[PDB]
Amino acid sequence: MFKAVLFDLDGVITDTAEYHFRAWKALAEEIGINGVDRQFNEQLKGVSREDSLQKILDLADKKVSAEEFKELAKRKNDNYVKMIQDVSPADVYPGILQLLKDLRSNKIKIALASASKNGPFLLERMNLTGYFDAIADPAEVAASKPAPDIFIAAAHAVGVAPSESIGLEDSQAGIQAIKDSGALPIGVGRPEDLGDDIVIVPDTSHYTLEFLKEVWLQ
Ligand SMILES: O=P(O)(O)OC[C@H]1O[C@@H](O)[C@H](O)[C@@H](O)[C@@H]1O
Ligand SMILES: [Mg+2]
Ligand SMILES: [Mg+2]
Repeated sequence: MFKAVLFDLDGVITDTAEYHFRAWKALAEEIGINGVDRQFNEQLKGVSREDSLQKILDLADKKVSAEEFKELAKRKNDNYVKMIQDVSPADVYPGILQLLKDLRSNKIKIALASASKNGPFLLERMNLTGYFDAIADPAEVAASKPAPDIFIAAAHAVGVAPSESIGLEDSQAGIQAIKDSGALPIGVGRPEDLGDDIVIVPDTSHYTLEFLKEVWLQ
């Protein structure tokens, strides 16, 4: 049986992937880049704040000063932080709270593997911090998603091998990070976006301990 579950946050625990998208789009448009639509944004999910800005700039072949780059990333984060102030426990995605209770029941470790620096604030907003055995700090890993390091670190933090862990993720970058860590990915979203080669569910109600069950056993 698997011994840990490694959770992405944005788009898995709650609908904050939508907020990051709206904030990145607004920022891109402020600098004249209009190509951040939902399809492009699939490239930004699970990517770090600086990496995301760089992808947006690269899409446009745009160069900015180092001072401007720093201000832009800060500008987007300040906007996103305002956007998330009223997130509450009512915003937890369906299935998630029960999954956390069911896992703790069954002595299965729970770790956060979010690229977001705002993750601990969000778990507090949703009254979920007490479910987590560890939160992997994304500032502490040398490489961000799609590198596997955050997932490896999360598994480590709870004393469980990545090979004995399931990783939940809504993004292309994150699914790749889970594959490369040795953990078993179960994505949430559209196969059109996330692939036909792993188990993908349409929404988080599917993330039951029974199903993780089911998938692990094969
Ligand atoms: O800017 P933050 O909060 O540190 O978030 C970094 C990243 O966190 C990830 O969880 C999101 O999928 C990305 O969209 C986001 O860019
Ligand atoms: Mg995500
Ligand atoms: Mg605690």
